[PDB]
Amino acid sequence: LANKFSASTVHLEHITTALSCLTPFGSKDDVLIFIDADGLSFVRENNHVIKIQLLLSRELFMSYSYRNETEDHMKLCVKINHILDSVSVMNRNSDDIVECTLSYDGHGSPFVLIFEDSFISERVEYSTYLIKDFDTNGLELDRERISFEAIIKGEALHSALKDLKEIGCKECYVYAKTEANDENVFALISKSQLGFSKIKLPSNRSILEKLQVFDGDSTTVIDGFAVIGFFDFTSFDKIRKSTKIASKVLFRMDVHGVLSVNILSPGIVIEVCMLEKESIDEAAQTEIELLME
Amino acid sequence: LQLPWVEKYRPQVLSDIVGNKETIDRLQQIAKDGNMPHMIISGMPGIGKTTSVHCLAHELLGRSYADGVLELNASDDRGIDVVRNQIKHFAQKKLHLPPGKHKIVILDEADSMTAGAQQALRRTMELYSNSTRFAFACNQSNKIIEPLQSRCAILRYSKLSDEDVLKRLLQIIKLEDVKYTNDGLEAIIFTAEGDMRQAINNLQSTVAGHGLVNADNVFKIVDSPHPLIVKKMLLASNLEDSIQILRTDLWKKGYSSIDIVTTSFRVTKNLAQVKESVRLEMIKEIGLTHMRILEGVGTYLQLASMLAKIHKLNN
Amino acid sequence: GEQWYEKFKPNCLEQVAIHKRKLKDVQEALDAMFLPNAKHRILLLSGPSGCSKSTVIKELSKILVPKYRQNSNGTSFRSTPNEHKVTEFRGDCIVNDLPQMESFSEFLKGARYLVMSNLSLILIEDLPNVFHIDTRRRFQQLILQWLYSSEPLLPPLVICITECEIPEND
Amino acid sequence: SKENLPWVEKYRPETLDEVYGQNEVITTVRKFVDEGKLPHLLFYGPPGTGKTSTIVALAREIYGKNYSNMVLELNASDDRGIDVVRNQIKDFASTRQIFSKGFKLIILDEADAMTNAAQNALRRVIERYTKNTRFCVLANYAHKLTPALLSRCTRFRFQPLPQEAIERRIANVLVHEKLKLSPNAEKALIELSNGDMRRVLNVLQSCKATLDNPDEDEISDDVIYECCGAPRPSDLKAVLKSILEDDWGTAHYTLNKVRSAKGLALIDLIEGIVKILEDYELQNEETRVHLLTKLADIEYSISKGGNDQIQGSAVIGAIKASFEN
Amino acid sequence: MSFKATITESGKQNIWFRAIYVLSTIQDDIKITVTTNELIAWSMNETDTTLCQVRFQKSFFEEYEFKPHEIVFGENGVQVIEDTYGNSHKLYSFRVNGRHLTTISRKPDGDGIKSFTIAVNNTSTCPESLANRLIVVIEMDSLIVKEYCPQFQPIKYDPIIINLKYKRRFLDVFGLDPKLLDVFTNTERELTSALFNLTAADEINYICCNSTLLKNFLDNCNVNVTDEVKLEINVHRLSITAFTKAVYGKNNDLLRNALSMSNTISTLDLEHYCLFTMKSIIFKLKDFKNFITIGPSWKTTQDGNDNISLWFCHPGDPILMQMQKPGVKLELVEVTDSNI
Ligand SMILES: Nc1ncnc2c1ncn2[C@@H]1O[C@H](COP(=O)(O)OP(=O)(O)OP(O)(O)=S)[C@@H](O)[C@H]1O
Ligand SMILES: Nc1ncnc2c1ncn2[C@@H]1O[C@H](COP(=O)(O)OP(=O)(O)OP(O)(O)=S)[C@@H](O)[C@H]1O
Ligand SMILES: Nc1ncnc2c1ncn2[C@@H]1O[C@H](COP(=O)(O)OP(=O)(O)OP(O)(O)=S)[C@@H](O)[C@H]1O
Ligand SMILES: [Mg+2]
Ligand SMILES: [Mg+2]
Ligand SMILES: [Mg+2]
Repeated sequence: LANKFSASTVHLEHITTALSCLTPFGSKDDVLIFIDADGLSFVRENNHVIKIQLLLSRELFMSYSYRNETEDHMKLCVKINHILDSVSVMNRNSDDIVECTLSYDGHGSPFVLIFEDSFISERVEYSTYLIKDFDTNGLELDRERISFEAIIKGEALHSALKDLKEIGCKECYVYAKTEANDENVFALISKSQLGFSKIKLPSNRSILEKLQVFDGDSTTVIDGFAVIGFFDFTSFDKIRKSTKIASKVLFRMDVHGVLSVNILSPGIVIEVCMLEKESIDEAAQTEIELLME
Repeated sequence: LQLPWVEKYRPQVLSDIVGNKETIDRLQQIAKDGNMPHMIISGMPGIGKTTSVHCLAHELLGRSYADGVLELNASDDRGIDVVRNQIKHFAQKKLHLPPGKHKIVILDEADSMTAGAQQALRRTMELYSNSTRFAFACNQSNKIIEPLQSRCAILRYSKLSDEDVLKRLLQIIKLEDVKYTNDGLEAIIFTAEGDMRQAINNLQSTVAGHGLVNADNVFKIVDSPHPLIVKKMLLASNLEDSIQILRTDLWKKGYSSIDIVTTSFRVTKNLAQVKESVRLEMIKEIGLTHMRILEGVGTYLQLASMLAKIHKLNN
Repeated sequence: GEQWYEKFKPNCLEQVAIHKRKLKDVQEALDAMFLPNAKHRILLLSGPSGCSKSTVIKELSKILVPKYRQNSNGTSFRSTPNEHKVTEFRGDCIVNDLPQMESFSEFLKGARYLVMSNLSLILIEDLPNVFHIDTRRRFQQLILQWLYSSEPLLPPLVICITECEIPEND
Repeated sequence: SKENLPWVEKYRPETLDEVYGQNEVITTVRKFVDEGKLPHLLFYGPPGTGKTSTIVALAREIYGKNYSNMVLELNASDDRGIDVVRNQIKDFASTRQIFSKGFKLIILDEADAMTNAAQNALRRVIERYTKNTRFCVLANYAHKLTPALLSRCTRFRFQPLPQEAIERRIANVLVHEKLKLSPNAEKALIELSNGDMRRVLNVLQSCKATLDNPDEDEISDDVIYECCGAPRPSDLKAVLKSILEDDWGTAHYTLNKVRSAKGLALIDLIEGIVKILEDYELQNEETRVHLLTKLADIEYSISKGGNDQIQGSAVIGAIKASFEN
Repeated sequence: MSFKATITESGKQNIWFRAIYVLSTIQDDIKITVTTNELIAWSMNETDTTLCQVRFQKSFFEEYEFKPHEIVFGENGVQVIEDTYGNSHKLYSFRVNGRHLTTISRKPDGDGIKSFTIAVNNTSTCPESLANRLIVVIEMDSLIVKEYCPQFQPIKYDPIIINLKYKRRFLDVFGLDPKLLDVFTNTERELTSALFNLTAADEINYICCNSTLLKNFLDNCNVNVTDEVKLEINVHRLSITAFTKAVYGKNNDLLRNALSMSNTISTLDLEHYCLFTMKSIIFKLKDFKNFITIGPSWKTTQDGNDNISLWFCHPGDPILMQMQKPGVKLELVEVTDSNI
C-alpha cells in the first residue's frame, strides 16, 4: 500500500484481547501507539505510578509493511474510548468479520482501522493528539539491581488476584524469601476489611518454577533474607486482565522499589511496571512478620 | 534529605507543647490518669491541636498505639459507609488495654464530615463508649452537629502569645545552632501573627537566606501581615494618607484588589474605636466596591473611590 | 472510666429530668396508644439534643409494656421472660441479602408481629440515611403505609427526632 | 520550532538565571535547592511576574532535564476535585521516586481555582508525606486559599516587575531579534507594561509586525501608540488643560477632536487623566473625594456600554465641578 | 490451639457455606458456640421475630479438638453449664461478622478446596495481635494456601428451649404407622439427650412434608412482593399461600397492591400430619424461603430424605421448623400472627 505503515491480519482475537487488557487502565484516557519494523506496541500510564506495554509482533500479522525511511519508529496518541466504541459496534457481527487492517501515514494523518468482510468493508479514522511530555521510559526496571525474580504459572496468579479483589483488598505486600534445600516462599499479604490475610504459592515446579533473591545486584544469591514490596491494590489489580490470558508470569523487583511483571500468553507479550509505596507502617510490618513466622 | 523544620521539630510529648498552659496541663492530667472522655478540640490553624491529640494518644496507649488508635482525616474516605463498616468494626474490636485505657478514634478536620456520617456516628458513640473514645479536631466547633457535641467535652485553644513562641523559637535555635539577634526574633514573632507553623517556616527561610536572623534580613523575604496595613489605611485621618498607604504598601506590592477589599471588610468588622453607624456605612461602601470588582472592574480607581467614600463617612 | 451521664442514669420514671406537665401529656398519649383500638398509631417526639425524649420513652415503656403485654401460654424463646420491652431500629445494620434502602422496610415488616403476647414498643431514634433522596422517599412511603395499614393489630410506634441545624459543608 | 511560537512563549525562562525582578525569592530558592532543603512553597503575585516560569526552572534545576518524570503538575484546566486529591495526588505523593532522586514535587498552578473541599483534603496529604514529597502552590488571589493551606506553606511574593529588569529583558529580546528600540519607546513600553512582562512581549511583537522594514526600521513611541491605539501624553495634557481652563463648548470640541484624530477610547483618556491628577497638589481635599467618586462611577458605567458622548460630557462636568470647590 | 476443626468433603463445604450465608442474611453478626460435642452457628434478627440455628456434630468434621481449659485471653466467652445428671460442660461463645465469614467460606469459581480449617488460639502462648481472632486456613487443590484471621468478640450463650418444650408437648398430646413410632422415639431420645428437661392451651400441630414441593413452589415466590406466608391445613389438603395485603391511601388510592399465590398438596403426599382436635397460621416468608435451601446444598444419596418438620400451636405463638442431615441439624423459629 501507499501508506507508511500498513499491517493486515485475519485473526480478530489479538485486537480485542489487547483492548481488553488495556481497559483496566481507564476507559476514557490516552493510549500511545509505537510502530516499528519489529511490530506495534500499545502503551498506557496511570498517575505516573504504573505503566503497561503490550506488543504485537510482526508474525501475528499476515502482512506487515513499514516503509518509513527518515525515522526508524513512529509515535502517535489516540483516545481509548473512541477505539473501544468503534470496535464494539463494528464487532457486533464477530462471526462474519474476516480481515482486519491497521494503517498510518505519518504525523498529521489519522490512524485507520478497516474491518473487511466478504462484501462489506468498514473504515474508521481516529484523530491523533500530541504526546504528553511525560516519558513512558522513565518508569523502567533497573536491570543491574534486581532485588528478586520469580516465575509463576498464569492460572495460579490469576486465582490469587481474583481472591484479593473479591475480599476488597486495599494494601498488598509481595513477600519473597529463599532458603537452602530448594526452599522458596512467595506470598501475597493483603490488608483489607477482613484484616490481614495471606495467599502463599506452593514450593513446587508447577506453580513456582523458580525464585531468586540477589541482594539487590542481580548476581549474589542470598538465603535467609526476605524482600517485601508494598503496593496499593488499585494499581496491583490492574494486571488481573493481563494475567487472565497469561501463560507464564515473571516478577522482577529492583532495589529502587520498581516491580516489573512480564506476561507471556508468536504471541502477545505484556510488560507492567509499577512503583512501590514510600514506606511500610510498623503495624503492617509486625503483622507481616507474624504471618510469615 | 533534611526535613523542613516545621516537621523535623514537631513535638513528640505534651511537655514540649507551648501555649494554652491550662489546656495542656489538663491534657497531661488526662494522659497520666487514663479516663479520657469524648473530646472536641477547636482553634485556629497551627497552634498544636493535631500535635496535642497525637501526643495524648501516644502517651495514653504506650506500645498499644498501633492497635488502639484509628486515625481518619479529610484526605481519607469518611462517608456513611466508612462509619458503617470501618469505624464500627474498630469500635467492636475487643482489645486488652491497661485499666482506665480505651481505644481512641481520632477524626482530624471532623468539621468536614458529611451530615449522614455525623448522624450515623451518634449510634456508634452510644453503643461503644465503654471501650472506645472519640477525639474530634476542628477549627469551627459549631460545624459538628449538636447531638455529637452533647457527648463531648469542649476544649478551645487560644492564639499563642509572643512569649511562648519566643521560648520555642529559642529552643529550636539552640538545637540548630542558629545565629540571630533580638530584633530578628521580634520581627519573626510579629509576622507570625500567633501561628507557630508560619513562625517556624519563616525562621527556616530567614536562616537559609542569610544565616543571621535580623529584622532587615527577616523583612527581605517575609512581609508584614497585610490586615494590619489595611487597618492603618482605613484608620488614616487624611484621605491622602490612606491613598498613599493603598498605593505604596498594597498596590505596588502586587496585592490583588479582591484580596484588598475582602481584607478591608474583615478588618472593618473588628474596628472597636469606630461608631456603629460609621461602621455599617463603611461596610456598605466596601460591599458596593466588592460588587463592582466582581463584575470585572478591579481597578485602583475603584479602591481610591472606596477610600474617599469611607473618609466622607468619617467626616 | 465510666462516664457520669451513663453511670448516674435514671433507674425509674421519678428521676427523669422532665417537666411534670410534659411527662403527664406523654404518659397519657402513650397509655391511650396502648389500647386495643387506639386512635393514634404513631407518637412523634421532637426537640433539641439531650432533652430526655428516649430516656422518658424507655422509662415509660418499662412500666407500660408489662401492664399491657398478654401472658404467654407457656411459650417463649428462652427460659428467661425475654425482657425486650423496647425494640429499636439500627441504621448501621447490614445484611448480605438486602439492599440498604430496604432495611427499614424489613424492620417494620417484623415489628408488626410484636403484639399481644409478643407486645413490644417500637422506637425509631436512629433513622435511616434520610439525606439520600430515594431513602427518604422510601421512609416516607413506609410511614404512610403504616399509618394507613388495615391490620387490626399493631404495636405502638414512637419516632424520636432530635432537631438540629446542618452546618454548611463544602 | 521556537521561531513560530508567540514571543510570550518563545522567551519563557529556561533557567533560574533568566528570571529577573525577583532577586530575593530567586536567591532563596536557588540556595534552598543547593542545600536540598526545599520546604512547601507558595508563590503569590499578579499576572505575568514569573511564578510558573520560576517553578518550572526550579524543577529543571532540581531534576535536570528529566523533571517531567518526577514532577506532577496540575492547573485549572484539569479537574482537581476532592476525588482527584484523594486518588491521583495522594497516590503520587505516597509512592517512591523513579530512581530515588531525592523527593518528588507536586505543582498546583492556579490553586485559587480549587474548591474548599479539595483544599481541606490537601492538608493531611501535605503534612503526612513531607519527607517524600514537597508541594508548590501558585496564586493571584489569596482570599480563595483556606487559612490552613496558607499556614502550611512558606510564602513568597512576586512583586510587579521593576523597571530595570524589564529593560534588561527588552535588551535581550532586541539582541535576539534584529530589532531597534528608541529610549522614548522603551519608556512608553515600561509605563504601559504595569509590571507585566507578557504585555511587554506582546506589544513588542506587534510593533515589530508594524514595521515595514524591521531589518533597518527603528521602533519609536509613535509606533507603540499606533499598535496599542493608546493616547499620547500630549493628548491627555491638552484635554486636561482645555477642561480646566476653557469653556464648556471649547472643552467639548477639544475632546471630540482629540478622540477623532486617532480614534482614542474614552476609558484610556480617563485612566491617563486620573494618573495625571494623582500627582496634582490640591489645597482642597473635597476636590479629591468628588473626583475619585465621580470618575469611578463613570468608569463603572462605561464598563457596561452606554452612550459615549454623554459619558465624555459627564467626565468634563465632573472634573469642572470637582475643581470648582 | 484452644479449638480446631476441619472440613474436607465438597458437599460438607457447600452446606457449611450455605448455612453461614443464610445466617448472615438473618443478622449482620453470627454467633458461634463451641462445645465438646458440636459447633453451633446461630443468628437472631433485630426485631427478635426469627431465630436460626445450625448445629454441626463433631463427626461432621474430619478433625475436631476443643480445649476450653487452655483459654486465657478473652475468658469472658468461657461458660460452664451444669447438667441435670450432675455434670459440668464447658462452652466458648463469640460473635463474628457474618458477611466476612461468608466471603471466606465460599468456593472459588475456578479452583476447588481440599481442606477448610477453622481454629481459635487464646492460650498462654498467643501473640497479643492474634488474640480474639478466628484462624481460617483454606487449602486449594493447586497446593495454594489462604489464611484469614477475622476478629471475634467473646460473648455468653443463652440456650433456646422452645424446641424442647414444643417436642415435649407434641409427645404428650400425640404420644399406627411405624414411621410415626420412629419419630416419637427419636423425639424422646433427643429430649433425653438434651442438657435441659386436654385443655385448649395444650394445642399442638405437626407436619412432616417433603421439602421438594415447598421449594418448587417458593422458587416462583418473590419475597420482595409476597412478604407473607400462610399455611392452612385440614384433614384433606394443605395449602401454602404467599400473599401481601393491599393498602389504601387518603382517597382510597392504592398505596400497596394486594397479591396472592397458593399451592395445594394432598394429605397423602405429605409424609406426616397430626392435628389437635382447619388450622391456619401466618408468618414471614423471606426467612423460610432462605432456610429451606440449606439442607439440599449437600445432596447426600444415603438416607436421603429432604423432609422438613413443622410444629405450630396457636396464632401469636412461635412456629418451629426442623431439618436433618447425617451430621447437621437445622432449626428455624418464627413469630406467627396473633390475629384470631
Ligand atoms: N504549641 C506549639 N508548640 C510547639 N510547636 C507547635 C505548636 N503549635 C504548632 N507547632 C508547630 O507547628 C506544627 C503544626 O502543628 P499542628 O498541631 O499540626 O497544627 P494545627 O494546630 O493542627 O493546625 P491545623 O488545625 O491542623 S491547620 C507542629 O508540628 C509544630 O512544629
Ligand atoms: N436525670 C436524667 N434525666 C434524663 N437523662 C439523664 C438523666 N441522668 C442522665 N441522663 C442521660 O442523659 C442522656 C440524655 O437523654 P436522652 O433522652 O438520650 O437525650 P435525647 O432527648 O433523647 O436527645 P438525643 O437524640 O439522645 S441527643 C441520656 O444518655 C440519659 O441516660
Ligand atoms: N521574571 C520574569 N523574567 C523574565 N520573563 C518573565 C518574567 N515573568 C514573566 N516573564 C515572561 O512572561 C511569560 C509568562 O510568565 P509566567 O511565569 O507564566 O506568568 P505568571 O507569573 O505565571 O502569571 P500567571 O499567574 O500565570 S497569570 C514568560 O514566559 C516570560 O516570557
Ligand atoms: Mg491539625
Ligand atoms: Mg437518648
Ligand atoms: Mg502562571
